[PDB]
Amino acid sequence: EDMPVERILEAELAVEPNDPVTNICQAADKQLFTLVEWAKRIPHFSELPLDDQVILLRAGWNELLIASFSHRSIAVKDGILLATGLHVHRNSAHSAGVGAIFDRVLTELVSKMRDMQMDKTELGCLRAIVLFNPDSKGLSNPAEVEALREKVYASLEAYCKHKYPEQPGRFAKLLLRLPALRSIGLKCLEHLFFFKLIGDTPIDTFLMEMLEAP
Amino acid sequence: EDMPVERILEAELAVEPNDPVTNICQAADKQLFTLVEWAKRIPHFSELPLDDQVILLRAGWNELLIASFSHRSIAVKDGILLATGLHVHRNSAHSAGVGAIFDRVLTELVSKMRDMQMDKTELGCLRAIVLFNPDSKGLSNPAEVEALREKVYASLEAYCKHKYPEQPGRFAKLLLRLPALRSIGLKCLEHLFFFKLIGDTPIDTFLMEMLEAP
Amino acid sequence: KHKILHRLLQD
Amino acid sequence: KHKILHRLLQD
Ligand SMILES: CC(=C/CC/C(C)=C/C(=O)O)/C=C1\CC[C@@H](C)c2ccccc21
Ligand SMILES: CC(=C/CC/C(C)=C/C(=O)O)/C=C1\CC[C@@H](C)c2ccccc21
Repeated sequence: EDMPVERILEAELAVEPNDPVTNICQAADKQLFTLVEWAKRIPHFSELPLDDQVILLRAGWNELLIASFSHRSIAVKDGILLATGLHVHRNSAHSAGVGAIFDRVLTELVSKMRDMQMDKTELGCLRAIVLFNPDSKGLSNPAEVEALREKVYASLEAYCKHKYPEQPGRFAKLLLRLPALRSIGLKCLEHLFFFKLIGDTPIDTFLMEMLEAP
Repeated sequence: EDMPVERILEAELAVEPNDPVTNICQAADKQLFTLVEWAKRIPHFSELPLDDQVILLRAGWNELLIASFSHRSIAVKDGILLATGLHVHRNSAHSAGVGAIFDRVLTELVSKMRDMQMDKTELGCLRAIVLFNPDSKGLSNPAEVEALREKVYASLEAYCKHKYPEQPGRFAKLLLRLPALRSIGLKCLEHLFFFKLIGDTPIDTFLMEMLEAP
Repeated sequence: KHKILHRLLQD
Repeated sequence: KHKILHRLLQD
């Protein structure tokens, strides 16, 4: 009960108006601070026990940030737009050894978001669903997170079918982007962990803390 | 157009009436043969170019088989029921070094399928959605696979809301199990690849072929 | 490549 | 554990 898309949309609008890898990592650290603010703007998120808020964010940060810059890169030709204002072209990511994953982002996420014209409200609702992941281990009350997730996709579907009545399969189409997001998210972490192991590629304090244990 | 749940349900009913890892692997090889038959029973699947059928199956076999034995294990206490009739108890999987992933299967899949009472028709429709993955690399006509996937979740939603009108969020709840399925699927492969590397754990010809390249 | 799989899908 | 994150979530 109570989970209006207006609040979600607002949270989205309020938080966002040489080696490519290094740039992406710096941009990731920068966005992590903004992610915390975004979350606090999501209804009922702050009413959860602190430990649980920490658990949800540490579990979804990577997929949450990917979803954000992917949607922000819809107008981009063959690349993505970083929160720092920098552009990473497909060829550049390829010349850095990250072509495979980069291409997956463009093909499975950026491209599809553009084809269906996913709007900010839809983006926000999907990130809210990711944030409220009831499968996160350690949650003091998983059932509670489950309820929030349900209220979110309930408002999301309502939003759809009303704004896009002509597209009855839209709601399902948005949800079916999550499997790809989960996969891409898992792959980016692996790369990050390898970068941290090799030592190269400067990793800031916030990004580094997310790469902690568990 | 044309993708009745009756045909799907039928495909489901037609294909299914010491070291735990070794047993699971043998059961996986056995089920792979049955998976091919299941697929052929899914509408329009066989009308796709052979190469594409090969691509879709090699891309979804692991998630497809997980979804199957997970749903088959709903009545099981703390473990899963293999297609060979063997039972793998949680403690046994733990004593074999696969407790973490095993527990994820029970918690994120088996447990949730049981809580919502997911039926065979729903299981079949979800496996059909997984089979028809438009994100599979190399597909000669990805748009075509996309269309089939859409027709499937369109019939699925119709099935829901009609059989379970009291649960308006059911359709979304079923689709939101895929992110977990994708993750668990990716983790099982890693384990399998490690087992193949160490040499221990006999791997049959069919399972071995799936662990090929790409 | 994918010997077994192809044979099964063909029959 | 999770020093930074907690501080930000608290304020
Ligand atoms: C999890 C993650 C987040 C980046 C977030 C950014 C850069 C957000 C933003 O700037 O808006 C890492 C990525 C996300 C983008 C891909 C191309 C990548 C490749 C190699 C190493 C890291 C990464
Ligand atoms: C991808 C896969 C499929 C198994 C499929 C089976 C066993 C199907 C069945 O018997 O019905 C492998 C699994 C799936 C089950 C988990 C517990 C596992 C753990 C270690 C190694 C492999 C596996």
